[PDB]
Amino acid sequence: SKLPTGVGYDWTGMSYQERLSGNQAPSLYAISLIVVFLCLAALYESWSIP
Amino acid sequence: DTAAAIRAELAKMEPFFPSGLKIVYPYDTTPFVKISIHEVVKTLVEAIILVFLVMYLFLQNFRATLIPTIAVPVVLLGTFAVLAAFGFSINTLTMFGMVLAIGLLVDDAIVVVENVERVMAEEGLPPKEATRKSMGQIQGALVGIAMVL
Amino acid sequence: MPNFFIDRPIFAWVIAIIIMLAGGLAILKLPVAQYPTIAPPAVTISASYP
Amino acid sequence: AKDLMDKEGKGLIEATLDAVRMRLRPILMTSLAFILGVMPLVISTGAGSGAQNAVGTGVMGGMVTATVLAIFFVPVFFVVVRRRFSRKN
Amino acid sequence: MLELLKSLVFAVIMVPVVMAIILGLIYGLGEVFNIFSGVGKKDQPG
Amino acid sequence: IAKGDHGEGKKGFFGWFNRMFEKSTHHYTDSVGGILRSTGRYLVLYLIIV
Ligand SMILES: CCCCCCCCCCCCO[C@@H]1O[C@H](CO)[C@@H](O[C@H]2O[C@H](CO)[C@@H](O)[C@H](O)[C@H]2O)[C@H](O)[C@H]1O
Ligand code: NI
Repeated sequence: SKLPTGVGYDWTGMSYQERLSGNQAPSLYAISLIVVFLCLAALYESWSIP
Repeated sequence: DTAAAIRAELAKMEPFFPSGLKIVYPYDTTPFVKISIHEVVKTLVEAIILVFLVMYLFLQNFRATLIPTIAVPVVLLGTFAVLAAFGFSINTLTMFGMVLAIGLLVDDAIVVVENVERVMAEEGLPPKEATRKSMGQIQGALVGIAMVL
Repeated sequence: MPNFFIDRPIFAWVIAIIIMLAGGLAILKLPVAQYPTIAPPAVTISASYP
Repeated sequence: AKDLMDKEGKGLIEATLDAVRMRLRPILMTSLAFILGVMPLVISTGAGSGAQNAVGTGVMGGMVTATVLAIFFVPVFFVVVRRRFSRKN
Repeated sequence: MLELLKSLVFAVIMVPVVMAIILGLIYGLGEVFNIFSGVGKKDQPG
Repeated sequence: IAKGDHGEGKKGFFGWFNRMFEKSTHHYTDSVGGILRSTGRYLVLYLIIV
């Protein structure tokens, strides 16, 4: 940002990719954790037993 | 999505514009569609309200009215799932179609919730015994109404 | 068919919720656009002799 | 009415009357729920209201006449399809 | 959110109004269907 | 709930409603009695609206 005007930037390749997402693990392990909290009870038929 | 890409493609440009030069959007289809879906979503919510009012006004109990209310969202979003799996989009037409869908579907729920109510109101048997009995006299109707429809 | 669920109250909740996540995901993943394409696709050749 | 016919011991007329009397309310619950479900679309204006009006005023008129009027006529159809052409044996 | 208050007021007011009308319609129709109660069918199918 | 009660003995507006509804019901039923004695004209009035 501290360079002459008219100069800008962009990321490519690996850099470009890491932009889309690098870490979704905490989201999809979270949904893993809820679909697990409930799918077990789909047999234990129990509150909190899972 | 294309327009969404176009504001992106273009959002990177302004910092290197010369002095005095500014963008402007004289013809734009999108906010029509943002609004078209805003309006239907709001009709849907207020419909869910109105259903819950006719439910209270008829079963006269806070508890009873939770049942058919909960069952509607499950149906309607459930539809996104299945029409996603047939390659259909959440468009003007489709999204608009499901309001009618909400309308039809609500009673699929209530006919049975009610029928159980009315059955327990004379032989006076618990919710289990009554709802089971209720399934016995109707459940067969529900598949066929659905088939013929 | 229904009775099975009458005895098994939660498992229904599991069916419903799985459908709740399926649909709630199905918005976030599906394309949003006014019009499902409705015209004969057409290609257009274009020339210019000055 | 049919269930009262076979699964219980009944002829048509009295069966119909009991079905229709037991069944009357639900019809209104549904139709009131429904007609009111669609309320916004018919009342709606602006914001590209062309569609939801055309859909709602279509389903509404057809919802009243299919309720206020059909609860009277259904019984006659179900009787006439039997009373005038049934298995006497 | 504010449109929701509008929704609630229309809702509460309207639920009875429409309700009455549809009952009014069967109540009325019932009376006119009472007046005009017909003789029966014809013997041709038999 | 009780066996046989249709909520008439209930506090407030709600009872009024249940009574006038149950009334609307008797009316309607006693009216379908009349209609059902008169199968024919109805079949052909049905024709006029068809
Ligand atoms: C899995 C994909 C396929 C889905 C479609 C499968 C069809 C069967 C659905 C399972 C539900 C049971 O389906 C069952 O069918 C028979 C067929 O008359 C009905 O048996 C019948 O009972 C009495 C008279 O016999 C009447 O109410 C009615 O004539 C009919 O329902 C049951 O009431 C219905 O519950
Ligand atoms: Ni009487």
